[PDB]
Amino acid sequence: AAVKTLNPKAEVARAQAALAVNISAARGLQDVLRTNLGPKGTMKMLVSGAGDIKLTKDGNVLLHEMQIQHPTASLIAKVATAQDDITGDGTTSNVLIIGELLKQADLYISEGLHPRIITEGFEAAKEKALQFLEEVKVSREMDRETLIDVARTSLRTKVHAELADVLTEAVVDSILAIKKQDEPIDLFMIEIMEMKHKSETDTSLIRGLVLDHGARHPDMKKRVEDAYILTCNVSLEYEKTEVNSGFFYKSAEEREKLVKAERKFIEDRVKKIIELKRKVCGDSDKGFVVINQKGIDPFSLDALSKEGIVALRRAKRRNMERLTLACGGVALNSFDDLSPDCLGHAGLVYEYTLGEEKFTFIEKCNNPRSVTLLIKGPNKHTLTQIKDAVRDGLRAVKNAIDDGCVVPGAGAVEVAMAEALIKHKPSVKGRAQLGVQAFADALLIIPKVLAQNSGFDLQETLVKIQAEHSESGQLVGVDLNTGEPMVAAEVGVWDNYCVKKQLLHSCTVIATNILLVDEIMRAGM
Amino acid sequence: ALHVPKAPGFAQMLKEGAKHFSGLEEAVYRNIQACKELAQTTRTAYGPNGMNKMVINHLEKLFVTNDAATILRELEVQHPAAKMIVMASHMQEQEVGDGTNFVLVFAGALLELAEELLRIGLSVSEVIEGYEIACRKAHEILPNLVCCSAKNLRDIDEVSSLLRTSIMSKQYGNEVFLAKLIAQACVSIFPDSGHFNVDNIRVCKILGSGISSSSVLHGMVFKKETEGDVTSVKDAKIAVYSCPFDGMITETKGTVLIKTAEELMNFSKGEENLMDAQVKAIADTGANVVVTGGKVADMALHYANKYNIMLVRLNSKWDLRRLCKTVGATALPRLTPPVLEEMGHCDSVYLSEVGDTQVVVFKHEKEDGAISTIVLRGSTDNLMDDIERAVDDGVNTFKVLTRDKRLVPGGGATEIELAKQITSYGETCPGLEQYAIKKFAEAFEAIPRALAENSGVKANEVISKLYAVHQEGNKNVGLDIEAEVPAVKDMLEAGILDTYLGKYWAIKLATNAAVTVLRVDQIIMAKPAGGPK
Amino acid sequence: GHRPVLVLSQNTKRESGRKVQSGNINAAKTIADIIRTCLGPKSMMKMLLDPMGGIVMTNDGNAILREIQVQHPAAKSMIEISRTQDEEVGDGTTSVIILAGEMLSVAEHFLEQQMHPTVVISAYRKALDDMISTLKKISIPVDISDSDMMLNIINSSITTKAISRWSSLACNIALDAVKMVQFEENGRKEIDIKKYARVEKIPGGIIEDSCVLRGVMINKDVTHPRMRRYIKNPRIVLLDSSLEYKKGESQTDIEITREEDFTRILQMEEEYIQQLCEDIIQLKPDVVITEKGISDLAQHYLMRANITAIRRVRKTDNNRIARACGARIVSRPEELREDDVGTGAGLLEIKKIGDEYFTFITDCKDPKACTILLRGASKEILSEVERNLQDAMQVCRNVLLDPQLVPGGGASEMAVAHALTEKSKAMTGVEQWPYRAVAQALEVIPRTLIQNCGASTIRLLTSLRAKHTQENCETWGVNGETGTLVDMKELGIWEPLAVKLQTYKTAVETAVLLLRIDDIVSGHKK
Ligand SMILES: Nc1ncnc2c1ncn2[C@@H]1O[C@H](COP(=O)(O)OP(=O)(O)O)[C@@H](O)[C@H]1O
Ligand SMILES: Nc1ncnc2c1ncn2[C@@H]1O[C@H](COP(=O)(O)OP(=O)(O)O)[C@@H](O)[C@H]1O
Ligand SMILES: Nc1ncnc2c1ncn2[C@@H]1O[C@H](COP(=O)(O)OP(=O)(O)O)[C@@H](O)[C@H]1O
Ligand SMILES: [Mg+2]
Ligand SMILES: [Mg+2]
Ligand SMILES: [Mg+2]
Repeated sequence: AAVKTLNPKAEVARAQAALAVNISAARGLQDVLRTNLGPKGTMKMLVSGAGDIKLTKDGNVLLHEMQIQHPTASLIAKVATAQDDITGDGTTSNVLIIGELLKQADLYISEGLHPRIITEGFEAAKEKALQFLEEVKVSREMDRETLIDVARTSLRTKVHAELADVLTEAVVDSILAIKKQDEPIDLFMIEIMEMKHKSETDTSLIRGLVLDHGARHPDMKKRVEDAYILTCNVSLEYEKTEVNSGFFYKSAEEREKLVKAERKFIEDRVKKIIELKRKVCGDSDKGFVVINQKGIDPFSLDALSKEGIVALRRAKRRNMERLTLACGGVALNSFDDLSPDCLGHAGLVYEYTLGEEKFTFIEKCNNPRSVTLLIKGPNKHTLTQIKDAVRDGLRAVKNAIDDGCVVPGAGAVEVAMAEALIKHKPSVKGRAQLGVQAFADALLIIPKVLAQNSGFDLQETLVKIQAEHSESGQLVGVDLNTGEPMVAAEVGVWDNYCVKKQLLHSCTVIATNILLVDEIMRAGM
Repeated sequence: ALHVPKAPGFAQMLKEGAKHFSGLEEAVYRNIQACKELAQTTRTAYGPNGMNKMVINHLEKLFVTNDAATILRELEVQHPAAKMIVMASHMQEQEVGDGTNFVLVFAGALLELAEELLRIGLSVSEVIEGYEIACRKAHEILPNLVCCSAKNLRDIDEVSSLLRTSIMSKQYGNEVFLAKLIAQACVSIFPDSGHFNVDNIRVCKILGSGISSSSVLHGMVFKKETEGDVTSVKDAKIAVYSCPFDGMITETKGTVLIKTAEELMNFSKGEENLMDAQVKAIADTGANVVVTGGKVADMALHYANKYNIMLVRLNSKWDLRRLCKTVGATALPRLTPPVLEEMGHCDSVYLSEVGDTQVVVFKHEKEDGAISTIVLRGSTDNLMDDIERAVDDGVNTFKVLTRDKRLVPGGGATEIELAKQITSYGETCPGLEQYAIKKFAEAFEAIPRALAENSGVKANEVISKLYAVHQEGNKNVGLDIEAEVPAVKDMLEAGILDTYLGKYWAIKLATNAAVTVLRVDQIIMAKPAGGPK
Repeated sequence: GHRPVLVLSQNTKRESGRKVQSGNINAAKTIADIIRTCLGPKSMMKMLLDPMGGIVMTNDGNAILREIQVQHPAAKSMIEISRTQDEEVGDGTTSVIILAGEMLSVAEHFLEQQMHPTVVISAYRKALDDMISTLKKISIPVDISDSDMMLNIINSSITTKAISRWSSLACNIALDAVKMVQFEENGRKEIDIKKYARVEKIPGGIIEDSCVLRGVMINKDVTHPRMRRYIKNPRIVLLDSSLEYKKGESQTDIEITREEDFTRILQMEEEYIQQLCEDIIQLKPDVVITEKGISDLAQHYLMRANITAIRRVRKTDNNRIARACGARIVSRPEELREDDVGTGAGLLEIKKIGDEYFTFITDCKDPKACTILLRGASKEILSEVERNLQDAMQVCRNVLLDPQLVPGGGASEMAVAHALTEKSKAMTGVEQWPYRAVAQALEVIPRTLIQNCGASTIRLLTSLRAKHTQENCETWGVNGETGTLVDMKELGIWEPLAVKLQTYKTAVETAVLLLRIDDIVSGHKK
């Protein structure tokens, strides 16, 4: 080879070798990820180099955690990473469709066909398929029932049935809580907090915040009923001068005076806080909670606790916005002009201790625009799996709300798309009809994998579903319990329209680019 | 994303050390490059102005020569395509005896132009077909290019003039003297019967006195000595014995069974008397020279000395057979005295010293016989070896002339005429084969180009002049060696001629090798492993 | 003992003669053969494995050549000329390499035929001059006011890349970006797309959604959540100095003896920050953008005046914002002027894409800087799209500066070859043969196009050569998609004159450079 002649220690795969290598890698990835698809899939168990246990079913997590060192695998992993980053679902379907597109293209390339014609057919089929998908989408008013159905169709595929049922209500209620009319949904306003002391079905939604840190002074009250929240970002600990001050004294009395006088700056702000608390609530019935993004030294903690004030230090940066939206106050960076109108309100604040860790609950808010999801489980891997599942569910519900439409699932949409592509194939001139047929066959992979995961066979189930679709014209999918054709619209098996569109676009682009690769080099050394 | 795996299928199933080159660029171009490299190494030894090359083989033996076949033999060529080219060269050497460098040069030019044709869009099959058509055209044309014939081989001056050109490429400075020597040696051989035996010419290399002192001896010369005391005979009566010069013994097992004292006392006396009787019976036939192929017994030597018999012990059977041929005797299987028909005769046998080497000479006064010997002198072993190679080339040229007497002009004249005629023919035939035919014609330019390059002149001027002259019609004109400026002159008058069979076989073998190399598409080389021999 | 004594140091090799020339020419031919198949509209793509673990799936010749490592110095020279061609004009990188390889290949013949390299070099230079004359002769003018012609030129430039599927959108984006970047000040015209035409790649979405913004987009968010994330008609103020309290350059130390000096010093730090914020506010801006940190207390004083603050932008991003919104970066807020206030941005929106916040200063009126937001399947796809966009913008700039055009698809190559042969028919010296050899070696571009198209080289090239011998056939090339000879007045494939001039000059000069070279010496330490 020319490259090996120029660089002796270089690896080269050229002409049919590059296609063979890429298609073999894609087929291996597809074979690994077949068992993930559908709720009837098999959980994969991942052990890291440090012995950490990872129980998961996601395509993206599996791709990241497989010990794979292949270039084509890296490309497909990046594609799935983008898929997860933007839409949050469809990574397994992404890998399956890419692999099946490559396999169907090879089925014709091995008979002397050129990949360029296959790519042209792929482009035409993708255009027609996007048109059909636009035609078939169901524009619906996203009420609570439809969102529950979408969240179910995600979570059941991700986790156990009862856990999915709980997470559906949790995710849908959280999204409806934070959502503002005609305003983009900000998913940063949903805390995903982990606790490790109860069963997995104890995961719930708190209409407020849960903080992983509690009061650092034992004398502070552990439970405040009616609380006023002061969200601040002001340092309440001793701070040294920027210009290297140092102290100079000539006796012990002057040293005592300077010690007493070096606390005055922080004491002024503590006095301001205490005066505000005294003015706002003159009785002991109401409470006062101070949440600070910066540290609070023990002197200030004692001064505050002597006034019946609960003070939390070193809060998270996003917790400022979370508390501002939920409790309803103003995040303060300085106490120059602080008024009772900048105080948030919480209907209940209490501290929960779990082992060596302490938590603070802020509930009973008036109208919390930011809420938290409390993930509870007996194991760490259970918590991680539930976090992944709730991420997928939140993404699915957000996509369903954003795009007012939704697409029938259970494999119906791609069956209809393949049938439409076959009907449209004669309209394509030249030999791009072979590429169109390959694209349709690749689109048909999802019902096949669903049938295998349900325990059925590809041929019988697929021909039954296609015959039912052709005879009736409805969107018939795969019934994973019986295998008979079934219309996903009534049963509530829904898929995100954006997810399907992204799947089509990304899969077609990456398959076309891979098919046109004819030479692989590693000669940078 | 840091390693490229081997493609599934044949790439993975390939053995550990094996190699697989497939396709045009990976295989055909590489083979053409290797053949071009081999031709480049051998090129600078072409023509009278070719420079000698000192090659040291794996056994530390030193070869200095400008013979292409010898250089290829002493070079450990590894590339298979160059190996096939070397095989073609050796086949040309075996078939004719001269034209090996022509074979390499033509094969290299053909393969290089084939690479050019493949690069400009032609296919391998079309190039091969065009080359075959052009080779057939050249073979048809060649008989029409004959300028003169041998027309006599019993002459000395004419044969020397004919053989001068063949031994002018080697030993350019002094070729007339070598031509005379080889002509005399060959004319001694080659009786009225048309058959000529190349092996009948013997070369003896004796160091010391420079090659100008070489001579031709009508007989055999052996670098040996005489067992007995007699060292010269003037009326030689050689008796040849393949058996050892001793009393024959049984083949199972000889046990002297003694049972009485009288037998023990008489055994040695009887054995000696028997051996004496046998030797005297041999001598009574008039034989005075005895040549034996085996060990000489002490008693046999003593009794041969007593009867004045010259003893020579030729150890090798080939020398014994050649002496039988040259003297006219038959190798007897036993020690019986020879009969008149088996009796060997020679004009003179004597022991002589040449330089510091003791030799035994079987000399015929007549300028005839079955075997003739060329005594080569020199100041270096390598010089004598090169002179012997030149002698072999001249003898092979004489053999070719005996087979076919037609001659064609040399010095690139025949090559230029063939190129012009093939170019003219190729401009008439339409189709994609015209490019291949034109390239085949152009490949003949490498011969005058090599001659001009070795002569120190500009090759392009010589080629243009040759085309012009052949365009007027002088088809016997080649480049002039004795000229600093690029110049051309007639070859028929200068006596620079090439054998027709040499050109015919060289062209055929070169084009066959080029076509065979082109036909190869894939190369599957195994692990080299060992194989020292 | 008795260590060997010798003139040069060890590990110092030296080879000379025909071997060096043959090796150099073979190295150049190998470099050419590496990317020979990546030329034309039907070129295949290559996957290159970065030693740092990355993957570069690309069709551009320059990226392929710069991502590989070679040991032969002639290959290094070839890679250097490829980089030079890429930097000077933007495209034509895989054409100049092929041309140089072919020229050296045809020079090897004359080197082997007892011709001194200097004669070959003189013939090469005469041929290059005549090529320049012929290209200047056969060019056609182009009016830059016609948008359709510019779009067609950019399309012809990008038909050979992977973006030809969305060619229309790509051409519109490139043309708009080049028009926006174009600037003139003090009578010095400037089209600087390497600084003020930024390409941002955000994986995901669809490629059809990529567009060029009338402004600048950065990956930044407000310092404090109370700040507005949507302002209708902001007044931009740019800074490149910290809004914090920092130590001075001179070594300074305080000495506190009175009790109230510590608190006084801290209060004066706060008052200094307040004074800086008040100086900023006196101009009444809507947003403040700084390249250095902004203190939390400064954030409080800025929010008190209802001002959005972006904390730490890069120097280049700040320059782009200044060019787009018409602001002027200042360091000391005490010296702020109304002229430095950036008015002209029609909208500042800070939205979230995926899981990250992005700041948009789009909707500017007469902006001199722009950002190209690229959305696609993955990182490598977006990298290749960015490379194609760079090629398109470079071609657009070349056409804007140099408004002549020459036919593409090898038509210019064949026309120049025919003119060179006609001129060589008149010479009588020995230099004519290398001259004609270069003339016919220029035919490698149509031959490579035919080879990549899959058609037969011999008869198609012969027919094209016969066609170019007529009176008016200078615009006859080949189809890279159908393998037929067509007039480029109909196909519409045209290339900038500057690109072809640079390609021919670089190829001929690389051939000259590698022809002059003999007696390679290697191994010596610095
Ligand atoms: N209850 C159900 N019955 C039938 N099909 C279902 C059901 N739930 C989900 N599916 C189908 O199974 C697929 C599940 O894919 P999934 O495992 O979520 O892959 P990804 O996580 O990559 O999206 C969906 O495409 C959906 O159409
Ligand atoms: N005196 C001469 N002048 C010109 N050419 C000569 C002369 N003698 C021999 N030649 C040429 O040299 C060639 C022989 O080259 P040589 O070294 O014998 O190669 P090979 O052994 O392969 O024939 C012949 O073709 C002949 O034309
Ligand atoms: N549609 C087409 N038909 C024929 N030739 C084309 C076409 N489009 C571009 N070309 C030719 O291909 C060349 C561009 O190939 P490209 O891969 O861009 O090489 P480079 O990167 O060196 O410019 C141009 O010289 C042009 O003449
Ligand atoms: Mg999913
Ligand atoms: Mg010879
Ligand atoms: Mg280009």
